[PDB]
Amino acid sequence: SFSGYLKLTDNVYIKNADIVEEAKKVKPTVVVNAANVYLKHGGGVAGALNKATNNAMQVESDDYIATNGPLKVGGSCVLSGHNLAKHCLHVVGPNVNKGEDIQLLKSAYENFNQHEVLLAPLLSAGIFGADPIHSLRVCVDTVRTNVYLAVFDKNLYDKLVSSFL
Repeated sequence: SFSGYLKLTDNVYIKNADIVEEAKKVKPTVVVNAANVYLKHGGGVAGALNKATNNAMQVESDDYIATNGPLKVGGSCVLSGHNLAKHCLHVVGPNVNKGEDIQLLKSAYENFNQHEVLLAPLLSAGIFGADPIHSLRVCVDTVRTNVYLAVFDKNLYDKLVSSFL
């Protein structure tokens, strides 16, 4: 199971790790993807998770979008976890670089409450443009289920832990 995590709260854990490497090691029930409404896994966590599945996640996502249309910002969908997890919960946090409403970050994290345990990135952080310190704050104030956060960037991991209230 999950190892080397620092406990932030009763249910939120954090580790400086590559989420793809964590997923291959643990093979959790749910790995969260930092998705966009079109499930186009181009960069950041999405591009990295997709590449680890040999593009199977993108082929599956294209079929999902053809059948159901795009997701909403703040929404999610459960698809296969392929070689990384039992399932992948594709969650759409607001992308500030696309002018999306940062207020939707709480709705995005609420999707985690439908799963007892998850391996996840900080939503809307990285290329999504939001402040990761604010994303961690929304995470601990919204998620009630067991969330194991993987933070790729070492300097950011240290800043998140050191500034955690």
